[PDB]
Order: sequence, then structure tokens, then C-alpha cells
Amino acid sequence: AAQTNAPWGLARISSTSPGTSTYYYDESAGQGSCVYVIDTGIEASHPEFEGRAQMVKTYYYSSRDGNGHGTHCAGTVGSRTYGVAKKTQLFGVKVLDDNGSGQYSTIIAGMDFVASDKNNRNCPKGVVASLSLGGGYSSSVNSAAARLQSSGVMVAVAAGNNNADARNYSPASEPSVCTVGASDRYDRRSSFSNYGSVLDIFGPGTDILSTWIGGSTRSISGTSMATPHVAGLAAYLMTLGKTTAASACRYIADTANKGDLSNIPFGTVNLLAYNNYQA
Ligand SMILES: [Ca+2]
Ligand SMILES: [Ca+2]
Repeated sequence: AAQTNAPWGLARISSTSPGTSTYYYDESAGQGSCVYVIDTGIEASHPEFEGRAQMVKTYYYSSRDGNGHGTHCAGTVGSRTYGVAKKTQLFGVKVLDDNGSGQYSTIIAGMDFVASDKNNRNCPKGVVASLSLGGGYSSSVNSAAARLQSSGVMVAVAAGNNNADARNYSPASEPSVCTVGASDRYDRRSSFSNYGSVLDIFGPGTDILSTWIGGSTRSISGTSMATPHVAGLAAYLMTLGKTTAASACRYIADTANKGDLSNIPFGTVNLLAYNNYQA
């Protein structure tokens, strides 16, 4: 399948080269997979989700996304126009308040929630969780992310936006999950992207167009935007049977575009998420 005039990040995910604008992907499109977006929530009524999104948990007075960040990330995972895996099931877990903020205790509870709740959902092709969030190092936050991965969920986390080594941030620094840095449309490391030995992969993160609240769209930047490209790619590849939740981060790194990015510090992987789709 070919989506013309796609957001550059989708075109980038299916290309050996920067500078193209068509997204190419197997029409299976992540059907039969599930992606949890653990964030400010998801405006499930957005026409872009086509009924494939729903809220499953909130820790606040409402399950509504009053911010937009979670909706944007969920759109990059699985919206019809802006998404990598256009037929995946999206589940929202609102651990972040409408200011984009959340206590680590709540974030941890959300991760343990997903590890259990996947047993209440039909995901025959496998389960992914996207965590476009983080703060300073916490062994308890990392532990929660490691349990979620151990439970059979492909966990994708943002490296963080500090232009610093991700070793000092959580859940970015948990080694067993898939820690995602950000790149721009000219294959440069995004200026704010964390780096370091703990990164597994880069995805598109600068000037990423996706869904927003109020049934709208906008372009924003962050490792928060790179992370759902990887989460959506994992769900897509798992539907194809190419990989599993336990092995998907390694498979994405194995099959990545190698050495394409500029301003990657010595000791950080130079690997850009790539679906290796050939029509
Ligand atoms: Ca290349
Ligand atoms: Ca890792």
C-alpha cells in the first residue's frame, strides 16, 4: 500500500533515503495487534481513529485528553492518515494530567495496569505500549517498565528532550525496553534528543504532524513523537509475524537504516527505524 503526501516521518520509516513523501506499508497495517498509549489520554471520538481507539483507564477525574499530547502520540501510532499501523487497536491509559504532568507512583500503576489489562483484550498479533514520558532517574519507574516488557508487551519509551545522556532519565534508562531518540527530516539527530549507550533506535521526532484534541491536527516535536513511530512499527511487524513482543526492539535495530544520521555522539547507535517493506 502507498499513502501519497504522507507526513515526512511515515515516508521516512519506509524509505532507505530521506527526502521522499510517500509512505509504503503492507496492507495488514497492524490489524490484530494492540497498542497502549500511556499518556494524557486519547480523544477516541476523533474521526482519524475510526472507532479503533478507546480509553481503558484514568487516574484523574476524567478519562478525557484535556491536553492533546496523548492524542498526538496515539495518532502517530495508529490514526488513518498520521499513523504507522493504520489498523491497530489503540487503548488509552491516562497517567498524565491535562498539564502533561504525572507522579511517578501513578505512572508506575499505569504500567502495571497495562501488563494485567492486556489479558482482558483481544490482541492475537501481540501487544505494544508507547510511553512518551519521563523524568529523572528512578529505579522504581525502570522496574515497572521492565515488568511490563517481561509480561510480554513490546515497551517503547522516549529517550527524553534534554540533549543529554539518557542514563539519567526514566523509564529511558531501563535497559530492557526500547529507548527511542528523535531525528529530523534531514536525518540529523533532533537538537533536543537525548543520546547515550542506552538508546536502541531513532525515529522521526521533529515537526511531526498528527491528531490533536477538538478533532484537529498539528505539528509538534519531541522524543515523544519518535516513540510512537517505533511503537506503531513494532505492532506492524508483529502483525506481519516478523517478530514478537520480546524480540521486536532487537529486530527493529537489526533491520534499521544504519549510519544515516548526523550529529550522533560517539557511543550512541546510528540506527533509524525502517519497516523494510518491499512491494
Ligand atoms: Ca540510507
Ligand atoms: Ca534497550
